[PDB]
Amino acid sequence: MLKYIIPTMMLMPLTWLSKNSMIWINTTLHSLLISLTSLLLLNQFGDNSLNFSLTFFSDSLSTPLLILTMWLLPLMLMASQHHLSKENLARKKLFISMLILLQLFLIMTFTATELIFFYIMFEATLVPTLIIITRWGNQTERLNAGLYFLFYTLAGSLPLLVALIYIQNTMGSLNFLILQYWVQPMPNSWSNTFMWLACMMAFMVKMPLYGLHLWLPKAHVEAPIAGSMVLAAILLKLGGYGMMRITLLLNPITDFMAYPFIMLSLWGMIMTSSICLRQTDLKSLIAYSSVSHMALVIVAILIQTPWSYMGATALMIAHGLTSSMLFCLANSNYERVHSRTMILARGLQTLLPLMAAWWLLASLTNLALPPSINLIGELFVVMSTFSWSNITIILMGLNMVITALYSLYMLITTQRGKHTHHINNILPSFTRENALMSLHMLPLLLLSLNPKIILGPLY
Amino acid sequence: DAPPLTLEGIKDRVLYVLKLYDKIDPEKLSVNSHFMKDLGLDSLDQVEIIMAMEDEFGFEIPDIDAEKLMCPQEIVDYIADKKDVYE
Amino acid sequence: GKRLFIIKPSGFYDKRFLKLLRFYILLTGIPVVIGITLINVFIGEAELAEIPEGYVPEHWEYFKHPISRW
Amino acid sequence: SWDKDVYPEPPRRTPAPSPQTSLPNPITYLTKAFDLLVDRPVTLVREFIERQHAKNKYYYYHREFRRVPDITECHEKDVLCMFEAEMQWKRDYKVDQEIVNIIQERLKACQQREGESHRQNCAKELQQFTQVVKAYQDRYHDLGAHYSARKCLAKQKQRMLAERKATKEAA
Amino acid sequence: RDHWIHVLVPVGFVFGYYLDRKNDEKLAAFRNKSLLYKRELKPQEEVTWK
Amino acid sequence: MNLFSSLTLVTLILLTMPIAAINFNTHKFTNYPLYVKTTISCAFITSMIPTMMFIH
Amino acid sequence: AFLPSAAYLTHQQKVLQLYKRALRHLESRCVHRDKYRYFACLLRARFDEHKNEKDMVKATQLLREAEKEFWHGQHPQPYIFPESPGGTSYERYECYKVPEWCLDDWHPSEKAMYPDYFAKREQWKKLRRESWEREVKQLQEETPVGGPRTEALPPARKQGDLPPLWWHIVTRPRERP
Amino acid sequence: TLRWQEDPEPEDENLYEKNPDSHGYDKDPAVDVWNMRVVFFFGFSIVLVLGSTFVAYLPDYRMQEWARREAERLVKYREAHGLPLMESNCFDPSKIQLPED
Repeated sequence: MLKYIIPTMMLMPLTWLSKNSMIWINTTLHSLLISLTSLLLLNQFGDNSLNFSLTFFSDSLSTPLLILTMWLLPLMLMASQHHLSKENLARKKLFISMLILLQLFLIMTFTATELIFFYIMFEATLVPTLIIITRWGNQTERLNAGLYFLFYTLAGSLPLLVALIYIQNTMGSLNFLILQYWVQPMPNSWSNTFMWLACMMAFMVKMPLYGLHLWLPKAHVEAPIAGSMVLAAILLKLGGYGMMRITLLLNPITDFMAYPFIMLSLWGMIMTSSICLRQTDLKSLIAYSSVSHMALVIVAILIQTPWSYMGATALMIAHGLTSSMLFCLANSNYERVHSRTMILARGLQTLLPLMAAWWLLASLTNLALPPSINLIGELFVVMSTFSWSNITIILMGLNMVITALYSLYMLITTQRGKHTHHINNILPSFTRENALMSLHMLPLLLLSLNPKIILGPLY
Repeated sequence: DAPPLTLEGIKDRVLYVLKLYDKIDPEKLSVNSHFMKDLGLDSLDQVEIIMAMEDEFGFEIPDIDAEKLMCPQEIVDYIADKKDVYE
Repeated sequence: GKRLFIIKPSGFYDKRFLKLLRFYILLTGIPVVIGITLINVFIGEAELAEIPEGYVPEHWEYFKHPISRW
Repeated sequence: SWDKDVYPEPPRRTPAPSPQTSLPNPITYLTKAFDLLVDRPVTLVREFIERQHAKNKYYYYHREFRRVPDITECHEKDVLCMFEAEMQWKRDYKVDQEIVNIIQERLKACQQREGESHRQNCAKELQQFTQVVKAYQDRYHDLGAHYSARKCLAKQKQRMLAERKATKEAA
Repeated sequence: RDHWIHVLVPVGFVFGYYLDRKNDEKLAAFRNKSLLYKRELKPQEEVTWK
Repeated sequence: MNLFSSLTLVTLILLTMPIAAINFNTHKFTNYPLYVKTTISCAFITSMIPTMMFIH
Repeated sequence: AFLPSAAYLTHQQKVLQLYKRALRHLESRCVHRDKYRYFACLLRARFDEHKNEKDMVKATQLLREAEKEFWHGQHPQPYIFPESPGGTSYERYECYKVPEWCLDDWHPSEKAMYPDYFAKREQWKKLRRESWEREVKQLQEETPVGGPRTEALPPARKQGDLPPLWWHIVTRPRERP
Repeated sequence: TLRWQEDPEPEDENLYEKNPDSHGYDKDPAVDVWNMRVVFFFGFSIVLVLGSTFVAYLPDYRMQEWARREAERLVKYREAHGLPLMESNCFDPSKIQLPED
């Protein structure tokens, strides 16, 4: 895993010694080279995972997340170079360094075999994200959003540290392979109940769970575009990955202890979806859609069946790609019209036809159109939850309506109808925005051809 | 489909349907003939004339503009404005 | 005659992007397709056989297609 | 080609065409045109490709795994032997999944081949499918997403305990 | 050199790649000792893998 | 058997060909609707053949 | 009750609007033309019977009773002209009505295909920017203090100038572009 | 009311005015074209196409098809000696010591 950490940490001299006019070109070129290099993690075996040393390993669950992260960094570099065009050079280099540090922390978080190292860099991912949100956010409410995000995460995740140190003192090790071969059942006691709660609540907050999701429609809105990409495409999936890793040790208490939380998502993904029917804000609409999809992921993890696990992996990857693309489209509209409200700019298909095509395709992939991997993940979670209980299909099917009921709604008021008369600064679409949309979307449709590389470690 | 219109064509149309009215003498009216001033018509007769205009040209004139057209040339000007004639 | 002016947004930039994307995809798509066809026509796939006695194979000799072996 | 013992198929019985009219059917003419315009160039190209492949020959082999002692002869919390036992168990699990897949493919092939007499002519395939599904369900079901050899051993021990107790009740 | 900086990321890969190979030399305690792959050494083969 | 499957999947591939033809376009197409209509009529013939085979 | 020219609707205007909608609904119920003519002349006689009414409250009571009559006698789906609101092809071509300022964003390569049109566009923009300050200075000196009391706009008063706020009502897109 | 010294908000810049051939990456035309070329070359023709070729030719991912081949051995054994096609026990019941009760 040293072959990816070292070039990522050498990206900082690359971005700090470059000229004032070629930082973007050099950083995008070398991050695309690292994304190409990332494909050597597909050497997965049907029985054994890929173990590199005592410190790092990568099974078939971490590999799609690593490839997605190192593919996502150049996309952020291309997106965040227009609202920072007038910025000072030193602050531009500091922003690029924050992005590089965030990628380095993420790609060594996804590969740590030891759990306290995973916790340490899982919380080291807080600092660059928070700095980006509270520094390069636009309006006044970025400070409150940063406070909410940081304090929800830390107040949920300090008992996780306490529980992990207790595990290290009790079992004797925190290596994931040793814990895979030394796992003991957890009996029925109040101590084990709070053990389960301390292990679960950090990832509950970072998923987010309904009722603990109040930091999402702030931090996903006040942040800049690259902050929106990392907020919607990696960190939520990082919480899901941690949940998948740590649910191994919490058997068989989970078989009843997951009983409330499933309801807190099974109803929750209804309510937040209904919020998208009556949202006056485009970015808030995308954030609440992310809440609903990740609640579906929560249910899939908590019922702990194989089909649900592969559905959760495919759903996480597909939702990350789709949410990043939707945030890019909303940011392009916000750059053109200088307001975030959805009803201000209407009828943009008459002026911007190809961006309307990208909008249509992104909305179609949002509402789980087959044979996309969004539909594959949603379908597999549906099969597993039907095996769990029958009436759950109702809670699925109604959601299958409401999702489309906002997605096409998001397609209409932003693209269809009569255009706004007084808005006359609708410039034609740049090559950069179209290239960003294509680089977001074409990997998703190509992954629809060969989905078996994202179907989890038990495929 | 949809043959083009012209100003003298639509003027011929409105005059042609106007001389088919039993309340109007065809040998007196002109293109600046007021209805209740030069022809001694009624407001209800003006309403019937506007409905004849709508049934002739296939599009409905709104009431707030129907209460303002008082001469055949005004109807010609309104139809010309609404149909974008003589490009 | 009597042709009018049809007012439409500038489609030059979108068409330019599509031309550039198709060109940059094809610029390496044609060599890789030619390479796969030349691999499959001349070199071809492997043939399954039992392991000879006293002979152990390499790991990359356990696969069929030349590109997978490479 | 494939092996016919693993994938069985009955010898086909094709009736002879004995027409009763004088109108020529277009199927025979179109078939003759099909081996004229389509089959001959395709077979010539395949012959050229086969000659080029016979010019350069090389082989590949099916990987063989020796038997390592299973989890029943592994000391507890001794990762060195349990790792090998779990790897063997996972390889066996994948092999059994493909065996059940083969039997399902056999059943579907029997149903499609028999057509309108499938519920009588495919009794043996249905019985084989039921047997392999019963054994798979008794071997691998209700383990969870975190399945391992120890959970399978515990399930088997519980099943044998229940069977022995039920035998003892009726003895 | 005007553009020497463009060697910073590739060679940092290669050296880093080399480092991983060195780690394999520290993890060869069971080389040709696993029960699944225990096999007598071929002639002119000092190790099974490097 | 070989004529059957080949002609049916030819009908399907012939139907999906003009989608690629318009998606890989650069110029103004010389009456693309005529191309689509001709393609669908030819696919109708190509699917009429195995229907006749099934009838026989 | 919502007009750009008048604040309210007079009694005669209400009676005329009622006659218009009643005749339209009767034409809807009476599809054949001769039957429609019979009942349209009957409705004309019924409206002409109470034409010379001088008591205002009696006219208002008759108007309210006629409104109740009309609401009892509507067609559930009356005839709407295709381009009127509620019609089959109402606002159908609004996807084709591209505003003209998009022509400012055209590339010079595609602007070279229409030289004379863009020369005329340049002279039109020159005329607009020459007359805009005259239009606004006419607007300040015409309306009384406290803001305009009506939405009606003044015309071009002097010679050689243009009416105020004319650009978006002259350069509006055609019905069928 | 007197207020503090502050620059007014600058007007929104259009990249198509000073550069009608702009790709939207930078104000400098040469830097613009080189950034577009770098993005289109290393994104589409280096990672996307070669990555699809790599994933399409992965060497027997997760041993998957190998198991199919092994099944084509095992049934071929177990249909030839009259053995049951599948046993209901994963391990040998002889070598399992049940607790007495």
